[PDB]
Amino acid sequence: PLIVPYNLPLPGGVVPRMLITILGTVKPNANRIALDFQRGNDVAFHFNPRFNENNRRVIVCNTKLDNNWGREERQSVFPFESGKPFKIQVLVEPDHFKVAVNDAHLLQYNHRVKKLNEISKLGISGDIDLTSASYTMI
Ligand SMILES: CC(=O)N(c1cccc(C(=O)O)c1)[C@@H]1O[C@H](CO)[C@@H](O[C@@H]2O[C@H](CO)[C@H](O)[C@H](O)[C@H]2O)[C@H](O)[C@H]1O
Repeated sequence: PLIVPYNLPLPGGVVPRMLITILGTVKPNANRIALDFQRGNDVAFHFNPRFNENNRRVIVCNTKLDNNWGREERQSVFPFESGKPFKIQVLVEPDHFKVAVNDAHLLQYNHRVKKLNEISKLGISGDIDLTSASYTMI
């Protein structure tokens, strides 16, 4: 297994057709999960399942530029479950990140950070046991 928070280098940055696969298990009584695709200090794509935001489960997605969070994009489909194993697949497409969880399409996130070559690492954090994190080309 992998220590969380975990950094996955993305050598040479992201490109369309790159597929990131993450396997893990949500801890009991989880509060949050986060994926942070980073361009230096900036967060090109933040994907943040929140298990209890005012008694609602929601995924928040956003971008952080110069330490400022932008406009949140929120999705109430919520495919994660405390205590249970999951698979996240993030496919880089030309104009968005496309995310599927447990083989079902979840959401798309339009590229705000357009220098995809410079998005050179992925941080994986939160209330999970992390089994594996890797990438391939499709
Ligand atoms: C205005 C306000 O209180 N918040 C906010 C900030 C930026 C964008 C929106 C929006 O589009 O509705 C709202 C809240 O600001 C906090 C602090 O930045 C947010 O929490 C942060 O959210 C980012 C992702 O956006 C990230 O997960 C941070 O880790 C987290 O602290 C909160 O969600 C906003 O409601």
